Amino acid sequence: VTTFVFTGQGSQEQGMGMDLYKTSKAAQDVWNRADNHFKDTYGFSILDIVINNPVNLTIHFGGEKGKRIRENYSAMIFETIVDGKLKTEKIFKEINEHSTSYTFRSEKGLLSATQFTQPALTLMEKAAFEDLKSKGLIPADATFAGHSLGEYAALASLADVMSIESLVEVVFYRGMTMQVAVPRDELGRSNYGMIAINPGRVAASFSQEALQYVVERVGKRTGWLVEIVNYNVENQQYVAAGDLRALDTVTNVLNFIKLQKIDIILEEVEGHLFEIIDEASKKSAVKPRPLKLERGFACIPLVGISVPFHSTYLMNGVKPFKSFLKKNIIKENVKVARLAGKYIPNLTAKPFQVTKEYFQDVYDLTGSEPIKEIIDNWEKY
Amino acid sequence: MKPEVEQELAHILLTELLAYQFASPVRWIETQDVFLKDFNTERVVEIGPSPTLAGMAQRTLKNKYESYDAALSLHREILCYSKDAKEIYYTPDP
Repeated sequence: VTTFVFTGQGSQEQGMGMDLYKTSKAAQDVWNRADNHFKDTYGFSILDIVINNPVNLTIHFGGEKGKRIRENYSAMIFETIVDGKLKTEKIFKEINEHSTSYTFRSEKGLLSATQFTQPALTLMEKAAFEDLKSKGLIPADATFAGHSLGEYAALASLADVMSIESLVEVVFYRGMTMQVAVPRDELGRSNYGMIAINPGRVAASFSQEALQYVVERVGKRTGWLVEIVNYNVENQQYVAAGDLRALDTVTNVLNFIKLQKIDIILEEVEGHLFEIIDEASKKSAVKPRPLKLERGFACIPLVGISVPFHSTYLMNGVKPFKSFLKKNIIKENVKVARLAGKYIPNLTAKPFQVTKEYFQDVYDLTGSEPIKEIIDNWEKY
Repeated sequence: MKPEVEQELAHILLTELLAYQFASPVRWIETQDVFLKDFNTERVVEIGPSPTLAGMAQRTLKNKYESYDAALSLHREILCYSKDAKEIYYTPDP
């Protein structure tokens, strides 16, 4: 009995998957197909980015091929439907019909921006699975799941819902969507990141009781956004996302509650740390907007993440994402037999099932109107 | 259910799952409870460049299921593609 788990964004280092790329015919077909598509559509090589990790990359729009590539960039849009009244769609890039080049810029390497790490990570995981499958090592009834981005790579590997060219295209898009989702103001520095919190490394705590309380009360009367976004290991690993200001506040508060030993197993106990939040916010609200997260007693910063994924911040655009997925996931490629009872989504930690109860549970967690009408007229016979 | 209405429902359920995934908390604690407890998985294979998920499955297997694995005599194997290549590919060192 086998389960395959696909990891999400994290430490994506230079040269990952390249050892397998040199020896495996199956891995070569995965990379070469995607590299050709990137070179023809966007004028860059994902293989070059993985192997060399350049600090900057310029795309030239010189000739007829260059002008075709430029129009591909110009069509890339960002939709955030139900932003107040209705759509407030915009354009990803400052590229216009008179532009002759565009430069991607980074601090120490472009295999750290989410538009390049996400396709690179998806490719290395797809190539590894394709090489495992080419050696007859994949059991027929294996269950699978993926962590954040790994979920999308798992679906493309075990269910084949997309081609390689479509997969990398719709990962590069929605990689650039998040690259512009946060207001990077002056030096491309939006105050957003993630920290891994070990609630047991500080004191007695819980999954959604003690650590979650210091996060929900610091977001309900302070007006800021801090959320627990990953429930990874019970009592030992929880990832918080939000303002880079609030992450420093949380790590300092947890360090001070470690140094000042407390035992917890209004204003008495319920509001005591509410007063703690009030006093910690004053030293925090005056913090300069940019900062670098430091390892603390319970909090270790996540290197490589700059977008508050899995939080309510990225909730205005979920339906434009929903509409984008409908045009790129063809109904004829779904193959429910490869999903039923074997795929465990992150949203619902339950095996995939096409049943009324499964739809009801998804509705009881998202409130999607299409799911609601499906439930209402479930007599689809 | 004809295997075309079921396909349509599966498509328009997968779409919503993936659309709301990136804006909702990742329930990995309950996910690994599914395949470690409900499925009694013997081989957990992590696909990726580092043993991130494998490490956190091993931590889950010590925090819980320690007594559960002993009583049922389960031999769990946690293999990361990046380091356990010999065990995954069945190429033992002679």
